[PDB]
Amino acid sequence: VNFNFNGLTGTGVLTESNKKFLPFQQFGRDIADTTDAVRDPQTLEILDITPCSFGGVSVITPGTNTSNQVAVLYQDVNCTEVSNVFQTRAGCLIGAEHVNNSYECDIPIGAGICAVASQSIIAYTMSLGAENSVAYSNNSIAIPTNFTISVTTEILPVSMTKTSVD
Amino acid sequence: CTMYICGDSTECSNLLLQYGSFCTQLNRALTGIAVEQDKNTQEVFAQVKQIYKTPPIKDFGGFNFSQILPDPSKPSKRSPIEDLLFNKVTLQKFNGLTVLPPLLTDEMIAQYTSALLAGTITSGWTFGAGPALQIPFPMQMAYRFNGIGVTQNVLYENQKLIANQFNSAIGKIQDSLSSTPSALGKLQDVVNQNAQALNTLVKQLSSNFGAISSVLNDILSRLDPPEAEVQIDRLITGRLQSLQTYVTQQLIRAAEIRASANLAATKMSECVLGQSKRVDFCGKGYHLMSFPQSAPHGVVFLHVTYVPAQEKNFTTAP
Amino acid sequence: KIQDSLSSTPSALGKLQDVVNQNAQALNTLVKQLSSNFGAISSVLNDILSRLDPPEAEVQIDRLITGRLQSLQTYVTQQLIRAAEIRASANLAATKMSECVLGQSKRVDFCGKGYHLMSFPQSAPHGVVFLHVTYVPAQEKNFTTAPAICHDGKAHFPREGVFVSNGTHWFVTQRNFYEPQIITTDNTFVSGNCDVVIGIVNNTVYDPLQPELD
Ligand SMILES: *[C@@H]1O[C@H](CO)[C@@H](O[C@@H]2O[C@H](CO)[C@@H](O)[C@H](O)[C@H]2NC(C)=O)[C@H](O)[C@H]1NC(C)=O
Ligand SMILES: *[C@@H]1O[C@H](CO)[C@@H](O[C@@H]2O[C@H](CO)[C@@H](O)[C@H](O)[C@H]2NC(C)=O)[C@H](O)[C@H]1NC(C)=O
Ligand SMILES: *[C@@H]1O[C@H](CO)[C@@H](O)[C@H](O)[C@H]1NC(C)=O
Ligand SMILES: *[C@@H]1O[C@H](CO)[C@@H](O)[C@H](O)[C@H]1NC(C)=O
Ligand SMILES: *[C@@H]1O[C@H](CO)[C@@H](O)[C@H](O)[C@H]1NC(C)=O
Ligand SMILES: *[C@@H]1O[C@H](CO)[C@@H](O)[C@H](O)[C@H]1NC(C)=O
Ligand SMILES: *[C@@H]1O[C@H](CO)[C@@H](O)[C@H](O)[C@H]1NC(C)=O
Ligand SMILES: *[C@@H]1O[C@H](CO)[C@@H](O)[C@H](O)[C@H]1NC(C)=O
Repeated sequence: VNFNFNGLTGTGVLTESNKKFLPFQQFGRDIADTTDAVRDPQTLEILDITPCSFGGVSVITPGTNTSNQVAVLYQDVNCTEVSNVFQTRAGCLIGAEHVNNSYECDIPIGAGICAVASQSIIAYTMSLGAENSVAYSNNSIAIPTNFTISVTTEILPVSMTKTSVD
Repeated sequence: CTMYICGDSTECSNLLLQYGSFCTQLNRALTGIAVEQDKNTQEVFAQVKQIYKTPPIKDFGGFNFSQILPDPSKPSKRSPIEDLLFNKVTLQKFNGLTVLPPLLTDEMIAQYTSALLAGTITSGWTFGAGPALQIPFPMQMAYRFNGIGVTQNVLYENQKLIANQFNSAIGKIQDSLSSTPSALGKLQDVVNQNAQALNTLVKQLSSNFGAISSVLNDILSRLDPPEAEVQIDRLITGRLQSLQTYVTQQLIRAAEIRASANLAATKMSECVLGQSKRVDFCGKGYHLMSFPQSAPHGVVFLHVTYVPAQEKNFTTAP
Repeated sequence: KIQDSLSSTPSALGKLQDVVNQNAQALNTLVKQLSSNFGAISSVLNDILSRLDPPEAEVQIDRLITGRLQSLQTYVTQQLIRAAEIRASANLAATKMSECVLGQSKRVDFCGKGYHLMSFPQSAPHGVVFLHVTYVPAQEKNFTTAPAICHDGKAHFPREGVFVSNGTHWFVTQRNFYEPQIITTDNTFVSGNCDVVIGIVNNTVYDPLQPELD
């Protein structure tokens, strides 16, 4: 709601509170100099003001070279207010199906969840790698019997275009 | 940039729009920092292609790792030391500024440190170079002794003393971290600096910057547009300059954290994954082995080193 | 395989394409800022000079000056930070070139995954590509071990390698490649006795003098 309390105006959700205002104070502010609660007139009660939910909107897309299907992530609003909808600790992702089995992370979303496969966009908890255990004992050693020689490529930038502005 | 500088005002939004791309370049800078922070965590912790697991029987030749291995009885499978670190550093988003979660959660980071520690315990450095080859831990430590110019027979003849000294030093580590404050200052300072930067950025909203009033709605609601527009433009310019200062400071601080993260990843690779001959790179003394532990926004290395003790003078000849 | 890998896996050169893209994006926004008014009557400086008298054109020009100078300062600051990042990367590349191409590095994972053998430099636009040739151990075999061998009461330790058994016979082998050798006095050394080490098996150690004198 758009409120106006004795000249202090703003937008937010007004809710009941348990903050004991003293008889002479009319509104209270949090750290950082912003209003946390206010005392209503006519009825003398303490209302907490929490800004109504807002947040960035992110688009999950495989790419125009693969499919035109996209998923939408609402980062810090709940979506239980304004085709599958899955709530994650990073926000609620709509359009991606939640699959219980883990895979290697492809498109990072946040809070351990990443998200195209099997003709649709899926969302899942990222795997950290194959699970294995080493046969540890107090009298067993594994020694290789055959080298393989591998070549890896590591690419490092060294310079940038020497631009100049007059 | 739009909600922070101007907010819910279209009359104001139209003036913010005349500054071009400043808001898209500040969102670009902040997204760049946010992405590199996840790259930092991935490079420092995700150095193992597979998740290794320790055996259920802790027959490590007398070496006690119960203080660095995860505790299965705890709600988040943390080791005692890591639990102490999460309980020692202690850590606002209503004016259009939000904080995104990291890609790697604390549980997942702890699982990576558990994989690294189980790998180093059960296979030495072999899991870093290729496949994890099991080796008895006393034989592993005997080779690590051989790597610093002490013949492996010194460990085997003194195995009980070495195990007792290792266990005592590890036990001392928790008491030191729990009793000497400022020990975690390198992480408390970064958390404090980021909290202070956000608190200052929000506090700048109360400043006038020369305008008659800091709150846009009362000036817009009391002054006529042809004259209020100037006060709005002045406040927008001051607030935009404040945001630019915040972003620049964050870019420099991000570069500092990136350098530290690169150093941490190098230390993890050359101290935890292997054995370093680089003097004083992996703690004071001749390096034997290292143990990674996670911490809020950082990593703690337990460097186990060999230090010469009582010495005697002898006459020599080449 | 390297040629096919880089020719078939996109984003493989991402570390250089991202720097080129970041510089192009910064320069593109710097140019695009010329379309902004910053409150001036028009973004084209020449049209205001062609329509306004100096005493009033000066205020519009001063506003345009302030907006473009602060935009340029933002570009320069971001370029200084990006230059510091590229400089750090170039210093790392020079260190890698020296300690991987010019020598052989013993510091693990600094010159690729595996035990470093040698490296190859390759130039690339605004960057360098290193081909690291590394030794990677493969298929391992289990063996039973012991830290020392008791012979006639004396404790023998390997000078290099470890003692392994195939179940029935004990051999000495280097740790990084299975190559069983008979335990002798010339691959093993003596220190102490077996009654001190908690891990010991009783085997025989062959002294080449035994067959040379018989
Ligand atoms: C302000 O005036 C209103 C209306 O006169 C008061 O509301 C009344 O309060 C009495 C006492 O509690 C109740 O018995 C009535 O039923 C209330 N009427 C209504 C319509 O709510 C209100 O309490 C006054 N506030 C003050 C004096 O602080
Ligand atoms: C070590 O591995 C190499 C391959 O990595 C083996 O060479 C292969 O040998 C088989 C049978 O002799 C051939 O059919 C393959 O074509 C060979 N491949 C290559 C690339 O040469 C080699 O035999 C292995 N040695 C041991 C002792 O295991
Ligand atoms: C968001 O949704 C979840 C599940 O519906 C609920 O537990 C939580 O309280 C909600 N949070 C807010 C702020 O509405
Ligand atoms: C290791 O030490 C802890 C106490 O610090 C003890 O509870 C635990 O049983 C010990 N483990 C072994 C295997 O002795
Ligand atoms: C060694 O023995 C263990 C016994 O459980 C087995 O799991 C492991 O695969 C063996 N190693 C190899 C290289 O086969
Ligand atoms: C172990 O190796 C020796 C030497 O080749 C051989 O004589 C013996 O039969 C082998 N034993 C087993 C169980 O493989
Ligand atoms: C290896 O571990 C087993 C487990 O009980 C034990 O019985 C045996 O004595 C140990 N051997 C050595 C050499 O430590
Ligand atoms: C090795 O030999 C000694 C005497 O020669 C004996 O006392 C000892 O028990 C033997 N080792 C084992 C494991 O039985």
